[PDB]
Amino acid sequence: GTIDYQALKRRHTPEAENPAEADLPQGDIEKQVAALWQQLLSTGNVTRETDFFQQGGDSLLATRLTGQLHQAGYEAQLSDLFNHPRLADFAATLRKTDVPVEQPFVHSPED
Repeated sequence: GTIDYQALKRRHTPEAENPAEADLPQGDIEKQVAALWQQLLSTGNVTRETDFFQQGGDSLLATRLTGQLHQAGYEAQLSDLFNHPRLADFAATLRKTDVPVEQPFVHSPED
């Protein structure tokens, strides 16, 4: 009773008309970058148009954060975070790094 709002969950934002809703990160890379930013920045949910440094990010914090991305197999630098503050824009500039490869899946060296 008392007008049950349980059914009334219809927000529906047509477009990103204000950085809040319709800002949900779309893609595996956007979610990889989002998840790791939500740990180091210690946020509820960083969105696609969230800027790292404004969201409680620092150059020092960035030095730590790039680390998780290295382990994810993406080359992350301080220069890339200052050049690409936006989440989706930084997720766009990430290249697949060749990891150290502890288990050579297919790599025969010379005896």
